[PDB]
Amino acid sequence: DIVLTQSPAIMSASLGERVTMTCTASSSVSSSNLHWYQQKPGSSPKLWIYSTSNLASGVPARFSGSGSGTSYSLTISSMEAEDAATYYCHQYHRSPYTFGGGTKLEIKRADAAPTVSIFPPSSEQLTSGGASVVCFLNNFYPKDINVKWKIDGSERQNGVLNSWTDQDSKDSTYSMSSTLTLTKDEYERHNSYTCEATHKTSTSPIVKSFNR
Amino acid sequence: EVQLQQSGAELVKPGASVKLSCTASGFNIKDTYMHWVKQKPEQGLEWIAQIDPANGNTKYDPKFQGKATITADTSSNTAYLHLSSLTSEDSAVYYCAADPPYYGHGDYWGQGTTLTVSSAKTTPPSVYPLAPGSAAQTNSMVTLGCLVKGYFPEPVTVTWNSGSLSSGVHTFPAVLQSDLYTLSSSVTVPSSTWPSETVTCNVAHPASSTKVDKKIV
Ligand SMILES: C[N+]1(CCc2ccc(NC(=O)CCCC(=O)O)cc2)CCCCC1
Repeated sequence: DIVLTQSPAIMSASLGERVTMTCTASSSVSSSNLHWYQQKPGSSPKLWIYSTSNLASGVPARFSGSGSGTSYSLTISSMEAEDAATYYCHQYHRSPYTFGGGTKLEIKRADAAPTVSIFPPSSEQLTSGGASVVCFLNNFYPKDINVKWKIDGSERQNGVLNSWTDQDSKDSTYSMSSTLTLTKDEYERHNSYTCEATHKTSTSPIVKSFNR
Repeated sequence: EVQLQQSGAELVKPGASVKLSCTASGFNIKDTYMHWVKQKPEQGLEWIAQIDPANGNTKYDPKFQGKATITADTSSNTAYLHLSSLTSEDSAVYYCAADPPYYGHGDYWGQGTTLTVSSAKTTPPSVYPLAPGSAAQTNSMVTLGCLVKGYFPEPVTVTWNSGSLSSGVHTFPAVLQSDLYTLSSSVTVPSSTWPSETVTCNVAHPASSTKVDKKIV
């Protein structure tokens, strides 16, 4: 089991910037049996670089590859938007054939604060016998953000489930959704519901809440 | 077009088994090596087994210790992947891949076959509307949402006013909470198109055959 380690795990490159990522193997492998794949959400991995330094059909000349032994790398002379994806190195030298953990390439843009919006459980939902409080935090950058639920001054940790979207295709921003789900009573049995988002765009947190 | 065609999506119960198929067109599988690779949700890639259709010889990653069985039929130009004692760690996308069949080109990967192993029953999603509370303050623009909760299996289809709103929309990736999925969607429109012009939420569940529209008021 020749283990492949890719560095960095995630990274961002402003347009036109030069990019480089590495792949190191636990033992040496033939440079001819080491390849790189590109994958975008929802479709199959596609051969990007074969035999260490060769480009696959249709791959832009801005990409290159180099190495031998246990150390390899992939490079993009100039970052373009469609380069944004996850790249995996692969050894087809000795079985079991393995893949690296991948390098996710994202687009770097100007920071932008999160547009928060909280919402209370619908009577439709309340009458069903439950209560979910939802809060959206849309179009922001970078991806780093923390969300807290303060149910009557006593932060509620359990019962919360989040979901993040992929880097937006148009503005290259991120978005997140947090959903606090309590029961029928638990919800009306309190009346202070807050969604607090702390993002690097500002020291002062962004808060949103409602009563009853 | 040289291409690898895989069988359809699988929804199996744990303890059961399932056989996936991959048919090559454009080359004979007997002239190359056929493989199966696995990709767990939002995870990485794992090679499972390899087979030489010319002599039936196989290679397996010890981790798929006799749980995976690879076979091939040169007559139908098809490769198979049999998986027994299905558990949830088995849920994933399975790709069959061919080593380059011809000089001058790369390898070939199938479209992928999604396998979901769950004990859950078919359940329709409950759709709830997400609109601002009593008061309101933003000016020029407003954001509305939709909560799709407790459904199985994937997926659900959410659109705002039948594809009318295709900008400023954020439908978040579903989440599994005790065998059931839950997801939510939001959209933003100028306060000039709302609340005068109706903004609708349309969520449809392919499995339970449910089609529900939630009007944001
Ligand atoms: C199916 N594969 C293929 C590995 C592999 C990939 C590429 C090559 N060779 C080439 O891509 C040459 C391409 C020639 C060209 O494009 O000019 C050999 C082995 C091995 C098992 C795991 C999944 C990946």
